Amino acid sequence: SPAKTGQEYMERLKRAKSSVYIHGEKVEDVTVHPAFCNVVRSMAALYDRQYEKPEKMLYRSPTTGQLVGMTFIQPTTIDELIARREATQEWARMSAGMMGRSPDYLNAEVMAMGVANDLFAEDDPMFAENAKNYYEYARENDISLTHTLIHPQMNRAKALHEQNDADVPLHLVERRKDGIIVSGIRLLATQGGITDEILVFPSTVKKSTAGEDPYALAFAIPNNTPGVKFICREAFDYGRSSWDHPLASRFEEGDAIVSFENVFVPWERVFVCGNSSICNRTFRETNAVIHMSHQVVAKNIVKTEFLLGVTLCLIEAIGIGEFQHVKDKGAEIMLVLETMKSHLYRAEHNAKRDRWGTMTPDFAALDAARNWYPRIYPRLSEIIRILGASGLMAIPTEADFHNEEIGEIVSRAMQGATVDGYERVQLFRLAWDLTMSAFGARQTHYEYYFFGDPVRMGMAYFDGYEKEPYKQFVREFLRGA
Amino acid sequence: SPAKTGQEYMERLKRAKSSVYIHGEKVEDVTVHPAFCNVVRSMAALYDRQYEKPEKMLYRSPTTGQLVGMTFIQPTTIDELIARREATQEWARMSAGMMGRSPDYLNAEVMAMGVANDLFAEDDPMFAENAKNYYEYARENDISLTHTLIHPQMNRAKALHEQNDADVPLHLVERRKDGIIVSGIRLLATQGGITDEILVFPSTVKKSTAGEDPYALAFAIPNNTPGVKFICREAFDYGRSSWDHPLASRFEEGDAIVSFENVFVPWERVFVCGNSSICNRTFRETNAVIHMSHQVVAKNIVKTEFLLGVTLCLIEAIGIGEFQHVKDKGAEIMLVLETMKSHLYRAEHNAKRDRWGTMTPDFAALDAARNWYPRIYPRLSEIIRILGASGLMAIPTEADFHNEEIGEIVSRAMQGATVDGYERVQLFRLAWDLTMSAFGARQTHYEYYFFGDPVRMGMAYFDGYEKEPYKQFVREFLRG
Amino acid sequence: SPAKTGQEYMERLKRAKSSVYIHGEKVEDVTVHPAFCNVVRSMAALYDRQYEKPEKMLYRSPTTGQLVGMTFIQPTTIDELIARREATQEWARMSAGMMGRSPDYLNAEVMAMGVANDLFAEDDPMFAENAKNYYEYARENDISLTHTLIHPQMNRAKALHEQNDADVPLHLVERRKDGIIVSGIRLLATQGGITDEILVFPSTVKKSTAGEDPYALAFAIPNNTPGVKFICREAFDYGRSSWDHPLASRFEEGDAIVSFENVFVPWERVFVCGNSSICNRTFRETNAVIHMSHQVVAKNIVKTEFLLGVTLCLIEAIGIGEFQHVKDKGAEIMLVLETMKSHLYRAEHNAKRDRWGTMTPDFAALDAARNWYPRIYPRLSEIIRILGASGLMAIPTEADFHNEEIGEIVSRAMQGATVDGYERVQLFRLAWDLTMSAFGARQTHYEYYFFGDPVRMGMAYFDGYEKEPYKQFVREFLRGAKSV
Amino acid sequence: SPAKTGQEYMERLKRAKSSVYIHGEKVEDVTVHPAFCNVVRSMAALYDRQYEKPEKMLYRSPTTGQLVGMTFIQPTTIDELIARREATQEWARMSAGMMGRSPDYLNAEVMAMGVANDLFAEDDPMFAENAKNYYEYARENDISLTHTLIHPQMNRAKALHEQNDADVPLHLVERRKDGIIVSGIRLLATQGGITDEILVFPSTVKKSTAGEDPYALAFAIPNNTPGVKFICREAFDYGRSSWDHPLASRFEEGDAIVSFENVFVPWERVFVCGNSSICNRTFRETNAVIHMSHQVVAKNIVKTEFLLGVTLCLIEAIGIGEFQHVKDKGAEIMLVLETMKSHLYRAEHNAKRDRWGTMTPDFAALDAARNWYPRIYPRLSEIIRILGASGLMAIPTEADFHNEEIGEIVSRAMQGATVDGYERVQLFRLAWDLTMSAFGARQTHYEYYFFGDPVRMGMAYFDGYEKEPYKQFVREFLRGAKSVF
Repeated sequence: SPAKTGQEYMERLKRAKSSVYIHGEKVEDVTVHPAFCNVVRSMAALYDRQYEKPEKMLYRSPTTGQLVGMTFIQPTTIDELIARREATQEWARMSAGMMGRSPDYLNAEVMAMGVANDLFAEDDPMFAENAKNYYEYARENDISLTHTLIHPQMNRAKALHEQNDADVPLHLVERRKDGIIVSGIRLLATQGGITDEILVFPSTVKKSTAGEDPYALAFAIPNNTPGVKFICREAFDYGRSSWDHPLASRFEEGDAIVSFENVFVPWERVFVCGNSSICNRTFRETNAVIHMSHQVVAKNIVKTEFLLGVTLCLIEAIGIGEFQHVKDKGAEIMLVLETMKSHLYRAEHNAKRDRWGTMTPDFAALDAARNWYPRIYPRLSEIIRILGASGLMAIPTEADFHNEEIGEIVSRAMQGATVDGYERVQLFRLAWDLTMSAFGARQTHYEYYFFGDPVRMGMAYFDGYEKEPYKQFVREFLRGA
Repeated sequence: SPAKTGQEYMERLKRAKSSVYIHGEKVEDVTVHPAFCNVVRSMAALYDRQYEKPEKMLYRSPTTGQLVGMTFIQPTTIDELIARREATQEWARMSAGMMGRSPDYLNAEVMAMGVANDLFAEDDPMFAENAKNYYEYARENDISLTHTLIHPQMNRAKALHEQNDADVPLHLVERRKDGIIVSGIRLLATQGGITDEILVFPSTVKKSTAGEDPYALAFAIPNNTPGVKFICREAFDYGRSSWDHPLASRFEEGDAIVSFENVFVPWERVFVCGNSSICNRTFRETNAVIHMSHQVVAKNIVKTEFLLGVTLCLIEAIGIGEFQHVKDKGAEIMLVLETMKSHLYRAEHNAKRDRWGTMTPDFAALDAARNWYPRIYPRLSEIIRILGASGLMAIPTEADFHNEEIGEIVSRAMQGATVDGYERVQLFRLAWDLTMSAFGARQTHYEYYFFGDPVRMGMAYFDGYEKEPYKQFVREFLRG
Repeated sequence: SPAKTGQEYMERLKRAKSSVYIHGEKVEDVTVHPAFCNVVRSMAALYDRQYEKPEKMLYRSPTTGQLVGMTFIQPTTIDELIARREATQEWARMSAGMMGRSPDYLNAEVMAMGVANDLFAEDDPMFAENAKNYYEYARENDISLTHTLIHPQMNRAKALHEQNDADVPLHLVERRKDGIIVSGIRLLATQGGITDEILVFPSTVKKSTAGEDPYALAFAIPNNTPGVKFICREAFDYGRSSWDHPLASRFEEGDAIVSFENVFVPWERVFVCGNSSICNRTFRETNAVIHMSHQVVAKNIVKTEFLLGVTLCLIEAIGIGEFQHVKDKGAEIMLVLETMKSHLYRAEHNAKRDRWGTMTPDFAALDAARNWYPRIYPRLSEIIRILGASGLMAIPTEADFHNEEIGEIVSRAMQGATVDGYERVQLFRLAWDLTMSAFGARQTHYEYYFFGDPVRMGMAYFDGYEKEPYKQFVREFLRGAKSV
Repeated sequence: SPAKTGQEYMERLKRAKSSVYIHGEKVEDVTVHPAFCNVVRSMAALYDRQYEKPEKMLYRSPTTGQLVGMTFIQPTTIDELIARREATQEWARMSAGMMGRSPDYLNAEVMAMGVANDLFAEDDPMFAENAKNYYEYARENDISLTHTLIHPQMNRAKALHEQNDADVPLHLVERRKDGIIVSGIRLLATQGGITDEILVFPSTVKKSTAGEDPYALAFAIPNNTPGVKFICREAFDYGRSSWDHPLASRFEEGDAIVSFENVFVPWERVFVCGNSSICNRTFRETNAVIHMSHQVVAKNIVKTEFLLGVTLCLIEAIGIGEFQHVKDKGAEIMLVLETMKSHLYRAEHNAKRDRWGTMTPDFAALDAARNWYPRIYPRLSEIIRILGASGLMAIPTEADFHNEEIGEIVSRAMQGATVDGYERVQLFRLAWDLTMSAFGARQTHYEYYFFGDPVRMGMAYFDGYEKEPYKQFVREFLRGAKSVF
């Protein structure tokens, strides 16, 4: 079976030896370096879950007949579509919705563009073939992927070609028989260099013009390709136990600058080569934004369930369940959860087959969800913070509980209404790690910016909305005077 | 009886002569008095639509075989449930979502109580039979209804029995062989005195204690019952044309104080008689809150499409649609629309049969919707006001355009980007009447307080929510 | 004595006979037409108050030495500046802060430009002289004024000269020996044609470009100037009693479209003639925006005192004063009140003399206040609406209480915790007329858009802020921790 | 000269040897432990500033005639009140407004209660004398103080005496000839065990009823009193350079649980002994909330000036200054700064003497300021987060710049519009440490909760407001339209 286990996943990262830098040093082994080993372990547990629950987490490849990841499926019926989502939710439950690049996110993108690959043939028929071959290769080899969609804009008032240093952003250096050469920088590769391969693709939102053709690239390459380096930001896993830092010590995915010094990309791994127009249409005409949104909305639901659980546990632990303002705050989170569930229900049950036979979720539902959820997420976090109150700062370590001189003092001190001190501090430390640690604050920031800047997403949502019917309804009504 | 036409509807009001008071005088005929005649004509037109499209607006009564209003249906399949909703939306589109008491709101309530009537039998088996017969009576005679759910709380820090005047709220005076006698006051009867009959029911939200048993009433009577008076608030229809006041001169429903002086109610029209515990459960255990929420969310969607339309039209007319803050304001309203359409989709397609055979909408979805939309409606209103800006105050009358001295001046002056002066003032008048007239401000207030105070609704929403799964998920996570 | 009484004020409007149109008809006499008569009587009452409280509302003219209106003063001391504001607040209290064009608002504008008129000499020295002459004329004859700053922007995605009809907005037609000819349209003359004269002036925010020179006018004319018509939007005084409509039947100021068909403006009435650059700087370099803002903040404080009053009264009548959400809403309004008073306190007591010797309020305070208050005002309105709840829709009329069949029923029905039926409906009717009548909704819209669009006002506020100090502070702090 | 230098301050802490625990172990020396050494140097530097700028930061003691700290002053004129505030702002500027328990906050409380001590005589006349004595002692020895006002609320829906464990909150155990015994816990000692003494006082907002008399204590004791332990929450200074963590590695003040095992307090250190009613009035009737509020608002202004500065630097660096949404977000911060400055101005210039002769700021201004700013602070933080966007996550370390293999790649990669890579990542790291580090989020959470829960503060503000005048105004207006039927 080509679908991989946790240890097969770790063994492939170890043998890859990608050029990865953190805290001023080259990383010898990502599987054991303190900044990465925990999140690698968490990913490994996802691959183990596929084998624990094969009937739900695997399916038969239409090309090879072997058991491959469910999250790669091309759904052709609403049942297959729901099945894909249930697999996404199983992993999302394991990571409390904290992972932005669990394999299922990229698996959806790669499938969509494999299957709906025709756009690419406008440039050359080979790029369309490459897309299909790439998806099959990814699925049949259980590749783990991230992407990078973000250029170093330096001056946002201006286009990439106008910057002081126009060569900083990733661009095409030349074309050859056997492939292409690229140089420059991409930003925010989440799980950069603890994945097998990386998709370099255009932005979801930021629409690029004719002068930016040298920057308009889509391709996928091994993380360890010669001349690629992953320069990680500072780790937010400070090496603590998962009682003390219950999230940061399990799900800290890293964000990385990606450098390309003179990187050779073989032709077979290229999808778009120096074409603003095709780039600008890639997410839309492959339907990839739809399947990517499906996964995200499903994951957001699991995550909202978790924040809700924390909120409710906090409420009970401190005995504040009877105040009106507390109940309304609880009601805010509950409404968000039901809203997201309602969009997902419509997305799946109102799905229709596209011209490639893919059962395609109703995007009117998912597009609203993905535009709304980021805007409201900071308030969900603000709610946990406000309810926890001064108790969020009363967070001694586990070690403080086991100390001979103070263990009892601390136990009695940190007592709640309905809980002993040890269980209460554990609970509050989870609320804290979710909202006020560097890991938690980053979760808020990441949800808000997940598919791009809400300011731009809002402009694009308005412009893409079918607005004529609503005018016609109002114009008829005025005519009847 | 044949389902009603518009003429039949107006004929019954005329013949009933309810005691109705407005602006300090008794009303002789509600069908011609200037405060009501326009809204009566809008109501009439809904009944006319029922006969123009019988396949969509009527169905065969399961008891008599006759065509009766679709919005009375007891849906037994998903398709019948969608069919009821489409009829509600036909009517809602004709009134741009403005009507709080189009018949379909109450028709849902009365169906739900008539079919799921067993609750009432806890006090006496006759009261459950009364609910069933009342449903059949309403459907087979195409009764138009409103209700009244709100007591005069005077001091809100206290229960009704503790007020300085304990007898002001409507309460039971005595019991008799043939019926009961009631006295006192109910508030906020929307369309009070332009309906055939009125439901007197408990609140949806506010819970009552043992000491408030004398106030715990559920019954239905004709509007013209002896001893019943409707004392109406000031009209927000100032008698202007429908170019000037395009909403207020068509859909001003009225809100009335209802007075009962020693009113006789026959036993056959009583559902709950002096029982807090039953009253507290009436909206939930009949499933009436669910079916009523179905109607409201469907109507809210039509309403939001209307607000969206107005907003977009303003944007085009003024030429502001390339500014990013304007686009984002447009986007706010669209997200609301898709949010409510998604809840409605889930409500209908995830519906299940209840013990009584009724295909019941998914209330997890409708409960969220009906709690959320009131909260967010003020913002939709605020968006129209902000976009319209100074242009909302440049609203000369139709007659100004007709005036020989100034007609041409005004036309040239009130020009827009993509519209003539006349068409532009008409559009801004619609935006104005929707948000800044007495009519429009009322629309915003009415949506906010529709099923009750959001403060109390939020508390009830929290307490009613199935919370255990979520806490268990986090506790499993903490365990390992 | 040249300061006017209420009757003198009314008799001037009657004898002036401006061309005023409302509800499809020419108005014969604004002082008795139903749409204007109440507000005219309210304005009359302000002029009467002058003479009832002369030691507070009048002062000796520096040029004639006779008693003139205090809100004309050019303050040269902090005392005289406070005195002006107390005068503003006397009138604001009589109107519950509801009037946008009480005479004091425009009186401050005309004073500031009369005194700091040197900008105008950039175009032509006579224009500076005119401004000074106009100020003295307005003060010495107690002229009541409004203004209009608003062009008919048809397509806001373009400039006035790029519109499909470029001749709709008010523009210069030609220049003659004795004056100028102007044609076109201006919007939003609040109190249009129930004042003696009108100021036609540039926007306080909207900047104009080279191509909009022909539209860049500043002048003052009598409201009855031949070729001038005031076309009023429909009145929001529907002729009710002040028990029923306590505000709309007293303070409905009107907003007029102003038409000019080949209107002649004498040169002595001109301040700016077809000059975008000078228009763009008119409010700033004259300090007019500062004195106008002083008047506005003082009036906004009065208005907030009233809203607070109404809110508290509602809370006690209904008996909800013990709910925490209710108390927090009360606290919001209180904080707004204290914020505005703080800004006024700093504005006055940190005033400094300008190069003309006018004691000039500290604009850092007033500018923040005038940017903030509009943005927060909708919420003050929302709070009254929310606390009032269902009771706001239970508004029978006075005539319902006086009807013999239903009077008693209504009285008993409408009781509150601490007030009887008649008192309760009267209070709720004031809350209603303040926030949910056409009058009330307009008040919310008027505050929000008072000095212009908050979107533009915020861009100007940011651009005009002295930002450099705060960058240097941060940059020094970073310089500490640098490596080499 | 009794005012202390930085090294006198560090020496005094080192010799006191309080019982302080963090990360599961007893701290030997708070001057050198990695969790405190940075903040201790930051406090030391405030005490050195005192001596660098004596004319502004010191004054002549009214009792001894020697030079003592200005923030202790009992102001008798508007000038002395302004001078106190300028000293507060000198220290606030060194800390970018980030320190919640710089000595000046406490010094204002202790002065207020020393001078306006009459309330305490209601229980026992010695307690009023003690408060006066305590003020002079703290001033004359330049005592650095913090306080704890928070009880372990376990079940917040119930009073302290109805808790599952009524003995957990700090309470009177017995009274003696010579003093009192207290046992139990207090919850949020900021700078616990890096000060000389701690004030144990009632809440500013939370009322206590009878039944909570055993819990209504006011006293001051040395941090090293036998039976007292400070149990610190985990450090948010993770031992990085001040280029990487520019705020967390200078101003991490620490929050401490304060434990008392049958601790002896001598009578001379007691101000309130088991009296709810007097505790409930302690902050008002001494005017201490006024002078504390003065300090906080002045500090809040310095802090807003710094957030503004960060916001504007970010906008220039990234080149986003011409977008309207960005300019409005700038304007939000400017309005807050002007609002706070206006309140402060009114507070000082409209100050009036109290019955003890202290020039007392106008509390109408300061009470609004202190209720409002906590509510608006999270928005200021969200603006920095929003504007910084993806750049906030592009934060390589200083050591990444200094690596030979990647240093130049990172410099080119992280350029801004108007700044090079190194200067840019430094700026964004300040923005990050201000809003999105453990340090940053704490700042936002501390500002919000500073003088108590806004929900309770808002109730108290409404209840305390002089409401009748506004009702009379409205009623007179209504009276005008009354029919005589």
